[PDB]
Amino acid sequence: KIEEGKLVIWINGDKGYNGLAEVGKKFEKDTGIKVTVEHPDKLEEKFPQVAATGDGPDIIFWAHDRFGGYAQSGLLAEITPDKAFQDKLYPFTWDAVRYNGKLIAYPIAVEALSLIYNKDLLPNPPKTWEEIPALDKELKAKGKSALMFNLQEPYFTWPLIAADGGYAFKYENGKYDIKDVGVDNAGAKAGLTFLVDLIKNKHMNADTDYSIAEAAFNKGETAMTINGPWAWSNIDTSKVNYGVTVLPTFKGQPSKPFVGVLSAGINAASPNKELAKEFLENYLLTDEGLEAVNKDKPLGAVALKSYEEELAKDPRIAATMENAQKGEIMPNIPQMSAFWYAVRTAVINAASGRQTVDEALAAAQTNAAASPTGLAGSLTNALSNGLLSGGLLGILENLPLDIKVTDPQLLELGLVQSPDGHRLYVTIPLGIKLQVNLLRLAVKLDITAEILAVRDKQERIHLVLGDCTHSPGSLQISLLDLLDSLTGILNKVLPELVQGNVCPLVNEVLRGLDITLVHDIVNMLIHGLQFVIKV
Ligand SMILES: [Mg+2]
Repeated sequence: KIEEGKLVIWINGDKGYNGLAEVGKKFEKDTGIKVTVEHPDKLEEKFPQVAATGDGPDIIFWAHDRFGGYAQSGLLAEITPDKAFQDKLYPFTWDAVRYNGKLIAYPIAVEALSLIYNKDLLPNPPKTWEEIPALDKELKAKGKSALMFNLQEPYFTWPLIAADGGYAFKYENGKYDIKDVGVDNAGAKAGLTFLVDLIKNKHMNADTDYSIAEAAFNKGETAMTINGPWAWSNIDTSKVNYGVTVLPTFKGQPSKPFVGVLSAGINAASPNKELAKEFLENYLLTDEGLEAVNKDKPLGAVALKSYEEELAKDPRIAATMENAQKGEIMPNIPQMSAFWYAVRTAVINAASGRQTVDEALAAAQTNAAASPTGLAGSLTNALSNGLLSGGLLGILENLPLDIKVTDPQLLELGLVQSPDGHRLYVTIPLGIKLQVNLLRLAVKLDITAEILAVRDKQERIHLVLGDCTHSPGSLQISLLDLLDSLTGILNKVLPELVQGNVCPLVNEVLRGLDITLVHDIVNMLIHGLQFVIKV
């Protein structure tokens, strides 16, 4: 049903689709190839539905955060722009479109929250959150407010909360580590505590939401609000004389708003991928293409350096790009769904006083990471937690020999499935510090173990530990702030002393697993199906 020899494009109705149509027109003129631009309602749920059947548009436009999901589900083609082309766009925008080290879409535009202020009430807006309480005091005396913005959505409260070391999921080269969330830290505790205080001191109301803050600002009741470029046109109407600027710092740290990147993906089912590439690279992403779209409906800041340079002559667009640069690319993976919820709850519970800052944050810090995985992730999670509660840290710390062993860690477990699918091998990295105190060392080494499915007498079928031993090359010693003497020794002592105090624990942990996880794993090993991801 996808036609070869033309291009169908889907983009949201609040974007500049007519302008984009004009781009398609120039394209047809040069190449003769026809371009159709549609804006179906709920295109973001429609694309995965139709694309999964091998139908849909050749190119889908949408915020980059969905694209991760689409990639996992095989819906998106890898895009192949040359480095010369890549130089044309800001690097961080290319990071918004990475999935597993690959480019999955073309960045188009960028948006982030900014501080929006009323120039008649507040000609010189504050550079720090801390000076807001004092400013609210003055203004109430003049019968007005310092600051009003939506506290109902964690999107709006996140810039403050995450200002010091906060993050959603840790980014590593196109990959997010879904087990590593940054919601809870001193930064987050301070930021959220500050917000809650502003509510206790009546500088804000806990029940303030988008509509209330928008009205209050657009009616000139409050001096400041926090919002994005989509809000601008309503203020243009309001006649309020406004400016848009960098978000205030908290404890000298920049605010850390989430960054959305409007992006263009190519349908993995499209017969037109090369034409799509040609259209996107040579037609749409140019001063001219972007101009067409922007004049139809404004893009805000854009990913194309040349055109962004023009737009940023507009100080609000410039401010938007500045807040983006200081901000956090929204993770492009579906687990964000748990994150939002975890965080939403926490904030609402904190501002209502239903929970303390620390408890809301601690719950959230746990729940954001709690999305269930398939067998491989479940197994490695289960094994790690098992070893930890089985007291493996103690076993390391209390390893015998002047010396003090410290900082025992379980590292990230590895997993390998036999090519035939019938066999399974676990790598358990372990670490400790040695104090020769003076002369501190970091030791790391692996224990590898086989996991086996075994029927015994007869229909009884179980999951048992194969050979549990040190990994031969694995031992690595590292100076911290003699050897090869020490290491020379540790090579012939350590691996055996570790593996002997451990393999038994590994053996108990295997048995302590959820019984259905065990049955499903066994069931797949028997029939030799691969649930394990090549790394
Ligand atoms: Mg950059």
